[PDB]
Amino acid sequence: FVNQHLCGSHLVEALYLVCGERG
Amino acid sequence: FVNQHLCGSHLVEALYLVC
Amino acid sequence: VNQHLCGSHLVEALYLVCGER
Amino acid sequence: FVNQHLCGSHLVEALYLVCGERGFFP
Amino acid sequence: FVNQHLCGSHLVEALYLVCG
Amino acid sequence: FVNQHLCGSHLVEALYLVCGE
Amino acid sequence: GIVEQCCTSICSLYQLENYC
Amino acid sequence: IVEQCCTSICSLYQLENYC
Amino acid sequence: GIVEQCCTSICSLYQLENYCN
Amino acid sequence: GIVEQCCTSICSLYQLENYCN
Amino acid sequence: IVEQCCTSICSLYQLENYCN
Amino acid sequence: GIVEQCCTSICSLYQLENYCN
Ligand SMILES: [Cl-]
Ligand SMILES: [Cl-]
Ligand SMILES: [Zn+2]
Ligand SMILES: [Zn+2]
Repeated sequence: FVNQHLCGSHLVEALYLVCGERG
Repeated sequence: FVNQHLCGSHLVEALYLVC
Repeated sequence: VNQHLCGSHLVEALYLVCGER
Repeated sequence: FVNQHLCGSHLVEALYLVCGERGFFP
Repeated sequence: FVNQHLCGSHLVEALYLVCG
Repeated sequence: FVNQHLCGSHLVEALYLVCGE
Repeated sequence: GIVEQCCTSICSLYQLENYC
Repeated sequence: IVEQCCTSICSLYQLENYC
Repeated sequence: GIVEQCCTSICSLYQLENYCN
Repeated sequence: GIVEQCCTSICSLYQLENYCN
Repeated sequence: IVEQCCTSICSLYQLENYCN
Repeated sequence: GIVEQCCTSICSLYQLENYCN
C-alpha cells in the first residue's frame, strides 16, 4: 500500500510551514 | 493577503508529485 | 501514523461540512 | 474504508494537476 | 492570479468528499 | 471570489499540525 | 461549469452533489 | 473524534454533530 | 481501476494520465 | 482575530500556536 | 519560482525543471 | 530519510526544523 507516498505529501506541507517559504 | 503563501503550499505539493 | 494523517483530512471534512468558526 | 478514502483524496489532487484543462470527472 | 487554479484544487477535494 | 474560504481551509490544516485536536 | 459556479461564491456540498 | 473517524470512517451526517 | 492500480503501488504521471477525460 | 491576522499576512508556526485551545 | 508559478499556471514540464 | 523516520512515527515539529536550510 502507498503509505509512504501519502505521508510524504503531508511532510512537504509541514516542512513548508516549519521552514517558512524561504527554506 | 496570503495569496503567495497559499499558492506556494500548492506548489510544494505539485513539486512533490512531479519530484 | 496513517491516523495522524487521517485527522488532517478530518478537519478539512469538518471545515466544509460545518462552515466557518 | 479509511485508507482507501485517504488514498483516493490524494488521487484526485494528483489527477487535477496531471489532467489540466482536460479535466478528469464531471 | 492562479486563483481559478487554486480554487479548483479545493473544489475537487470537496467533490471527492461528496461523491464518496 | 471565495478567498476567505480558501485561506480558512489552509488555516485549519496548519492549526491541526501545530495544535492537533 | 462547476468551476465558474463555485469559485465565485462558496458552493454547498449539496450543490456539489448534483455534479457527482 | 480522530480515533472514532479514523478507525471506522464517519459519514457526513455524523460529522455534522461535531459542528 | 485507478484505486487498485495506484493505491497498491505508486503510479507515474503517465499511469495517472490514463484516467483523465 | 485568526482569519484577519493570518489571511492578511503570514502567521508563523509559533504565532498559530497561540491559537491552540 | 513562486514569482512565476503564482502569476501564471505552470505546466508539469515547467515543474520538472524546478527539480534537480 | 525524513520519510523513513517521520512516517514511521509522528515527528515533532522540532525534529522537522532540523531539516530546514
Ligand atoms: Cl493521507
Ligand atoms: Cl488556496
Ligand atoms: Zn492525506
Ligand atoms: Zn489552497
